[PDB]
Amino acid sequence: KVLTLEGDLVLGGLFPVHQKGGPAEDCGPVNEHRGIQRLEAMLFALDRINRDPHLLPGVRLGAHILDSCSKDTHALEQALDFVRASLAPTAITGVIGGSYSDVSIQVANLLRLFQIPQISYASTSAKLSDKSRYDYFARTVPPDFFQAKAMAEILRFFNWTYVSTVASEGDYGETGIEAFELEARARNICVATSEKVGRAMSRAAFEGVVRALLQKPSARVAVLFTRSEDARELLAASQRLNASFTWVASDGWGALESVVAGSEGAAEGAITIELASYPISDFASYFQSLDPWNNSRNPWFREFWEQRFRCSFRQRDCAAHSLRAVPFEQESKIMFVVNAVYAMAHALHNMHRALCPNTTRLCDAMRPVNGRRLYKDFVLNVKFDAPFRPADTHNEVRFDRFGDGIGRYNIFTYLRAGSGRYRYQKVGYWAEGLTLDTSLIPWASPSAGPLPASRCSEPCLQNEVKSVQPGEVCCWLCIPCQPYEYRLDEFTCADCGLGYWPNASLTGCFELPQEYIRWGDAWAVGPVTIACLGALATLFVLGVFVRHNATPVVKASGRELCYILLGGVFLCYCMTFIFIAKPSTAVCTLRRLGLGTAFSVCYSALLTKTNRIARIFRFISPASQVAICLALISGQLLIVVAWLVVEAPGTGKETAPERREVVTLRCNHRDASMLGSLAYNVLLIALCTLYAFKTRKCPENFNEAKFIGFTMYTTCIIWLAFLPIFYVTSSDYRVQTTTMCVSVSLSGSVVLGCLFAPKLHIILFQ
Amino acid sequence: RREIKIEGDLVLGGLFPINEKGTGTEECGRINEDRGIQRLEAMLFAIDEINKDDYLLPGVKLGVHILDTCSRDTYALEQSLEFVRASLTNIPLLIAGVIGGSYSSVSIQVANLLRLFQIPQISYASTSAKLSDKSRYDYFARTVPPDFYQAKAMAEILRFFNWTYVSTVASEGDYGETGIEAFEQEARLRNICIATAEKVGRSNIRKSYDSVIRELLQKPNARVVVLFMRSDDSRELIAAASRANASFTWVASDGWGAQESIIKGSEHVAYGAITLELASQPVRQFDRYFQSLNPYNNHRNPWFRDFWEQKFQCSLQNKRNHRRVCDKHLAIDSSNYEQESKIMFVVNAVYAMAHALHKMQRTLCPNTTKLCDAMKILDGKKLYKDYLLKINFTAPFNPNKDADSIVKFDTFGDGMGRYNVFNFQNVGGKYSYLKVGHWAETLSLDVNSIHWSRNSVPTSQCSDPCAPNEMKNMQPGDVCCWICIPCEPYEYLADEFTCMDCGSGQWPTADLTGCYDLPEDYIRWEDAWAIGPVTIACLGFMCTCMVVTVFIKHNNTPLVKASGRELCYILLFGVGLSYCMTFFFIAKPSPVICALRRLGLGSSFAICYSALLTKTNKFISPSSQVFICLGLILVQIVMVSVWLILEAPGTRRYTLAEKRETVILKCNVKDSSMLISLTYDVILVILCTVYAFKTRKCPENFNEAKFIGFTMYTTCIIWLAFLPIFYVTSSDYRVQTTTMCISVSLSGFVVLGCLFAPKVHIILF
Ligand SMILES: Cn1cc(-c2cc(C(N)=O)nc3cc(CN4CCO[C@H](C(F)(F)F)C4)ccc23)cn1
Ligand SMILES: CC(C)CCC[C@@H](C)[C@H]1CC[C@H]2[C@@H]3CC=C4C[C@@H](O)CC[C@]4(C)[C@H]3CC[C@]12C
Ligand SMILES: CC(C)CCC[C@@H](C)[C@H]1CC[C@H]2[C@@H]3CC=C4C[C@@H](O)CC[C@]4(C)[C@H]3CC[C@]12C
Ligand SMILES: CC(C)CCC[C@@H](C)[C@H]1CC[C@H]2[C@@H]3CC=C4C[C@@H](O)CC[C@]4(C)[C@H]3CC[C@]12C
Ligand SMILES: CC(C)CCC[C@@H](C)[C@H]1CC[C@H]2[C@@H]3CC=C4C[C@@H](O)CC[C@]4(C)[C@H]3CC[C@]12C
Ligand SMILES: CC(C)CCC[C@@H](C)[C@H]1CC[C@H]2[C@@H]3CC=C4C[C@@H](O)CC[C@]4(C)[C@H]3CC[C@]12C
Ligand SMILES: CC(C)CCC[C@@H](C)[C@H]1CC[C@H]2[C@@H]3CC=C4C[C@@H](O)CC[C@]4(C)[C@H]3CC[C@]12C
Ligand SMILES: CC(C)CCC[C@@H](C)[C@H]1CC[C@H]2[C@@H]3CC=C4C[C@@H](O)CC[C@]4(C)[C@H]3CC[C@]12C
Ligand SMILES: CC(C)CCC[C@@H](C)[C@H]1CC[C@H]2[C@@H]3CC=C4C[C@@H](O)CC[C@]4(C)[C@H]3CC[C@]12C
Ligand SMILES: CC(C)CCC[C@@H](C)[C@H]1CC[C@H]2[C@@H]3CC=C4C[C@@H](O)CC[C@]4(C)[C@H]3CC[C@]12C
Ligand SMILES: *[C@@H]1O[C@H](CO)[C@@H](O)[C@H](O)[C@H]1NC(C)=O
Ligand SMILES: *[C@@H]1O[C@H](CO)[C@@H](O)[C@H](O)[C@H]1NC(C)=O
Ligand SMILES: N[C@@H](CCC(=O)O)C(=O)O
Repeated sequence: KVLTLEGDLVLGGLFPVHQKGGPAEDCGPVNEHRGIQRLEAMLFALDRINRDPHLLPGVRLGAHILDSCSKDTHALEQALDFVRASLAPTAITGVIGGSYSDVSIQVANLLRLFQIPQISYASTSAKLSDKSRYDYFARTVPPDFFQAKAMAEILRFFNWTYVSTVASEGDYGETGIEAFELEARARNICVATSEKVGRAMSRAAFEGVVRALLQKPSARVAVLFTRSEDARELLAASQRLNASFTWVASDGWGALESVVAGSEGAAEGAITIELASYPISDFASYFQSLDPWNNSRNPWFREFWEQRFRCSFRQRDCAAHSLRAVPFEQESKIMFVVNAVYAMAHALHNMHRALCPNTTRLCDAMRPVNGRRLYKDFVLNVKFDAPFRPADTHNEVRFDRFGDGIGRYNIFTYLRAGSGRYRYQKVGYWAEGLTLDTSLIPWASPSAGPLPASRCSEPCLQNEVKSVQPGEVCCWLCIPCQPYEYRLDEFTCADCGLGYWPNASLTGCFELPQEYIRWGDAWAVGPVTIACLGALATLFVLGVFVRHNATPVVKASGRELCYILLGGVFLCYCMTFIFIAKPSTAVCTLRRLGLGTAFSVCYSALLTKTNRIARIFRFISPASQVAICLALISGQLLIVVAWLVVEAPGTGKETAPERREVVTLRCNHRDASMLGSLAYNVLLIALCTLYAFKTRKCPENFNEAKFIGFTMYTTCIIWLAFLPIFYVTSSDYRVQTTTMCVSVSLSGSVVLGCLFAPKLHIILFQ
Repeated sequence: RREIKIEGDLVLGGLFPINEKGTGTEECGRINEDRGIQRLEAMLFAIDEINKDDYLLPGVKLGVHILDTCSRDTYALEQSLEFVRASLTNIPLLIAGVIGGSYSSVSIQVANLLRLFQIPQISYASTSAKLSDKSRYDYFARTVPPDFYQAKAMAEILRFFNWTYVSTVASEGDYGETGIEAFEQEARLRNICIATAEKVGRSNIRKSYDSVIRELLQKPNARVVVLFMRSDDSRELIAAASRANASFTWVASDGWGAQESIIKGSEHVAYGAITLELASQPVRQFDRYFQSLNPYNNHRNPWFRDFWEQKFQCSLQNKRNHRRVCDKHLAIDSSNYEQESKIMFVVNAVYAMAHALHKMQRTLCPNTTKLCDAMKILDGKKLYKDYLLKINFTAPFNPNKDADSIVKFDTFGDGMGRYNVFNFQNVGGKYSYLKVGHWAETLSLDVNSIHWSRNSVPTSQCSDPCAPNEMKNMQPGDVCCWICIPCEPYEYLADEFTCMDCGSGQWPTADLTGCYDLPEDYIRWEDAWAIGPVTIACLGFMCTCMVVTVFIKHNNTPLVKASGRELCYILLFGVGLSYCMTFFFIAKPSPVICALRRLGLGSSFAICYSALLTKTNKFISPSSQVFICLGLILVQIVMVSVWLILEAPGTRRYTLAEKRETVILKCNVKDSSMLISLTYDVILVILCTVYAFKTRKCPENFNEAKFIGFTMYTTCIIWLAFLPIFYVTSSDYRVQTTTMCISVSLSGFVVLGCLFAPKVHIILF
């Protein structure tokens, strides 16, 4: 039985009119839903196309529909006629065959060598999408793995990340979950479990897989991509265990009462994906008005009439039976067949328009039909409104670059409040864009939660996030970083200068130091005022002595020695007042100079004055006493410059501890460096002690002779009190400076009382 | 439509390129005399020896269904539909197995067609790497290895002759495309590249082949070329090259090989070409069978009449339209007969199919040695899976028992790679192919090839090897060819592509990876020339010794009390630092001494002039005044520059040449600023001369005052003469600077002598 219609262009066709049948017969029982319902749809669409003024106005199309009873071998033998005729009916320009995963594969493999374009209407296999093996194959139905994009978009819209994926044994579940994971990666979505619900297993295996899915509470959403029976069994197993989930269904479980019946409690907010199909207002009317007598075009219509009504033509009893009275249920894959045949017609019209301009009929250049150009350039680039539309938004009939037609999916949600069960409600659609309506979804309404499945938790702040992921990168588990350090990157928290606080609030890792100079008034106002008062008093005393330095200088110690004493005490007071300064190398070196030099000169002048008395008890040499004192000071200055060049003076970055407020008060000078000179001042103190032990007293300077011992004792006491203080206050900075200033002021006051006070008393007496 | 159909229990198919475009315009007008007819006769000889064989298929006759292909994949697909005509269910004949085509594209197409119908296929000459894929070519097999081993052999021979930069051209068919990519991979593995790559197709030689030849001639630097292109295109390419007078050394694949039909009348362009052909042992039985063939007894081959007409120009039974009538006394003798290399491959394929069929018959009919009803329907899938891919038998006609005798099938239904190396040569005036190598997984080329110019043709002359000491890579036009221009003028060039400068004060090493900083010229300057000022320093030491002598009279109660005791010692202090000043300048320019250098020069010069001015002008005020100006000058310079510039010597003064590093960088800047200080220092010195030049003339020291004026007069002239030499100081950092400071030392020594001259005069008198 071969269906042939007269026409200028003949279109091929392969439909499963008969079933697989037994081993004895190649073709068994006649299929009245998938082989004759689609065949009549193709015939009706061809007739309407031939009666369309805007679609091939002059050229009338024909048909060469064949039968493949769900057998790959039989389909191959039938399709061999298509390639044999081209090399005797009209050459088959296009084939609208292909209704099975393997039949379409065989037809495409056979027809690719002879370059015959083919658009399938019911083949959802993903293996045909590989164009490296199937060059001239197309299809109107979207492939099964195209729902992965819709699933990922839905999960991203609901902010679901820690999802669970369930696959199948066949090419349906596998080839979907493969590249469903890939689409999940592009959406920042991780897969928690990859259990495979495949072949037939006992209820124990179903309980095991549902237990493995439920073993972690972080994954409250599962993505089922299995067949209807597998989904039904999984729902039954979940209901038996009484688990709660938000299963994201697929085309296997879409708007089906045989998959959710008996498991209403388990599934209450499951997202269901179903392919969108619209009824045809004219195909049903055409199908009712059909009889086996007038409709002699279909050779298999007699068998359909005999089997459907359980009658036969030998008794002449089938006349009473009618098809209009019997209710008609349009198959889902009828609009797809209509779209496929209309796409072939549109491609032929484009060929005629862009190849035979001057001829409205079949031009001569169209006689040697070539499938390569006709397929590649035109079939994959057709864009026309879907025929017989219900005036919806499904007017997009296009083919991708991989020969896969676009598809629109209806996102159903299983409601249960309206009627208890069987309330599949459409809450959106997927047509090149997600259009979910959260108002109809119960848990999306503002009276519940999104029932989320978040990978661990992300409550961490921007400055206190480490993103340390033990096993799940999507978890973004954070560990609190050091409070004294900022972060280098959001994904990886790195300590940026943990010693001092950086600009964490500014997102930068640059440190922010605080210049806490030793200027605090609490520990400075007193000592600074005391030092200033002492310096002013010393300057006034020196000026008063200098003004009347005529009679007393010659009688008392030499004027040069008195000037040396005045300069020494003035330098000591100046150093005490200037000890506080910014942490700079210049301030450090000036302090290192003065602190030693002033003391050294002030005691060297006293020693030289005692040396004059010692000489009385080489030569006295009044003019050389100043030179000797200057040499004594210069020796200490040489020691100071040596310990200043060998020490490499500098300014410390900060005197603050490892973790505390930033402060910079330390200097490059060390305790050993200080003691290096302190040995020389200890030698000077010993010399002064020996001079005091030389107790011979001049009648004019009787008080001064004993005052030398008092000065030596005061200096010894100050040193013996400062050394334990220096050891204790080594870490302290403000206390050490105050103690040093107090000691310097005390030494200056002692020297002033030793030297100027008798002079002031003598001046007042005179 | 012409075919050879023989009835029998089992029928073996056949696809040969009998018809091919030779000298004409038709796509397959001419007849192949070496590729199609020879292989067809080899298959017929194998079949009719198997039919009479007793140890192989006893009692079963093997038929043939040999067809034509016209060297086209579409024609092969159209004509191969008769192999599946009997499987539907000019009488259909059931084909047990099909012998594969001679071309990679044809074999691929027939394999794709026969995979659906489950018909085993064994090829004899389809060497393609695109095949052997068990995902799209399930029902396919071949006795020949793929193009991978051929590409490896080509890379090996190219590396053997040091051929690096070559020109490449291939075909657009399924054979050229994959083989050329394999060649690119195997060439980039061995660090050799190609000039350009061209793809040709089955078309007229006016445009495509002419453009290819012109482009190849456009780059004379590359002489050796490779040919991953089919024989039918190879003949036309050779003809075009001969028309254009080509001068390249072709490296051919198995497509051309040792075929003499490609080159006929154009042997001067293919001279010296190195062609690759599969190793094969000639069959003496096939040679005798072909030599015994006659036009009359060979009624089985429809194409034999055309083959005889093309081989010998005469009419077998036609009229006198041809240029001669056949003499009826000539045959295919050894003088003009050359057995094709790929004949034992066809024989092995036919015998392997026969062995598989015989073993399947034995295992399916153990009781009787005859075809049974169970074997009436043939399962090609099972046959190919087990009884064809797992066959092991000795070669049908081989007097040896070596490795090549055993015929096996790999996991992919492949063969072993032993491509022979053939070189076109002219010996005795007769052009012929001579074997010069054998690729038994190791290249064994012998030095016997006769090249085009009687010498080893060189290549890669555009990019010759160069020493990396100064050369750099530059690729203006092509990535491969580079010019080794001399770069890096005393700079590091670790990167071969680009050369960049080390920078100031850096000298590259021999490795050109790390620039080394040369030692400073100023440092360690005490050996040859800086010892000059050391003698001045020794003279300064003598001046210091003189400074020791001058105060001896002043220490021992000098009689002349008119001169101030404090003033006399004050001026001696100034001259003392001047002698000690030159030591710092000639010492190591350490950061500590740079600050001390300016202090030493500034303070000593100021106090020396200040003391003289105070002496010229009771005695308390001159002492205080001298210290006042000396203290003010010392204090002012402290807070002006040294406390602000923060002098720190470093590498500098390298702009003139990279082989020079001055140890002072910030200190050198202070030296430039010292010129302003020097003018300021001499400003007060010059002012002092005018202020007290024969103005006071105190009678107590009139001679001393007049002498003191002379000291001021000679100092300004000496100081002024120092200015011109300070400008050229920067030219010689370690030479001029040392001599520049000698002027101050010389002035100090002169000042001491004249100032103390009246004092020493009294001592002498
Ligand atoms: C009678 N009397 C002498 C002085 C005196 C004098 C001098 C001096 N070289 O002219 N330098 C002093 C340094 C210091 C600091 N110390 C603290 C840190 O550690 C070190 C040590 F020695 F304390 F361990 C140093 C303290 C007192 C110094 C003051 N009063
Ligand atoms: C270490 C330092 C600070 C010590 C003091 C250095 C300076 C200020 C000293 C050293 C020698 C001193 C001079 C020595 C002698 C005299 C003579 C007298 O009739 C007046 C003061 C006068 C002119 C002194 C002034 C101050 C002086 C110049
Ligand atoms: C070296 C560093 C500290 C810079 C200071 C250099 C000058 C100013 C110093 C260094 C050594 C010093 C001398 C050391 C010893 C004596 C001997 C004495 O009977 C008179 C003073 C005299 C002659 C000093 C004068 C000043 C002096 C020359
Ligand atoms: C001694 C009197 C008469 C003259 C004055 C001499 C003075 C200027 C000399 C004597 C010893 C010298 C020091 C000897 C060694 C060093 C260490 C070196 O790394 C830096 C310079 C330095 C620190 C010298 C500075 C100048 C110096 C202090
Ligand atoms: C400050 C120290 C360390 C270095 C510099 C030392 C200088 C200032 C010293 C060294 C020798 C000193 C001189 C030594 C002797 C006399 C004679 C006296 O009747 C007046 C002061 C006078 C003229 C001194 C002036 C100051 C002097 C020049
Ligand atoms: C060479 C440089 C550093 C210094 C130049 C000036 C020198 C030579 C001067 C300056 C100060 C002078 C000293 C001042 C005072 C005295 C004390 C007297 O009882 C003996 C001489 C003596 C010890 C002098 C020796 C010479 C002296 C050291
Ligand atoms: C008593 C008289 C002769 C003393 C004269 C001062 C002498 C001892 C001083 C004056 C200048 C000094 C030099 C100044 C600078 C340097 C560079 C340093 O890297 C090593 C020490 C060295 C080389 C010093 C050695 C001592 C020195 C020569
Ligand atoms: C007696 C008097 C005149 C001596 C004065 C000596 C002065 C000018 C010398 C002695 C040691 C010197 C310091 C030694 C080392 C350094 C570190 C260097 O990175 C900057 C300069 C600096 C900080 C020098 C500045 C000048 C300095 C302080
Ligand atoms: C030659 C090199 C080492 C530089 C030496 C610089 C020395 C000699 C300079 C630098 C600063 C000077 C001092 C600056 C100020 C005064 C105060 C004045 O009332 C007496 C002289 C006196 C005390 C100077 C003595 C000489 C001095 C110490
Ligand atoms: C006579 C005795 C007692 C005191 C002499 C004080 C002299 C030596 C002091 C006074 C001012 C000081 C200078 C002040 C500031 C700086 C800048 C700093 O970056 C290096 C040290 C340097 C250049 C100091 C060197 C020593 C200095 C010249
Ligand atoms: C998902 O999260 C985004 C914020 O990242 C929010 O704007 C959106 O409303 C969320 N979707 C829901 C709650 O369905
Ligand atoms: C190739 O070059 C090498 C040196 O790099 C040389 O030893 C060898 O003989 C050359 N091969 C030839 C000239 O065939
Ligand atoms: N092996 C080459 C040609 C073999 C031949 O026919 O000589 C191919 O696959 O096209």
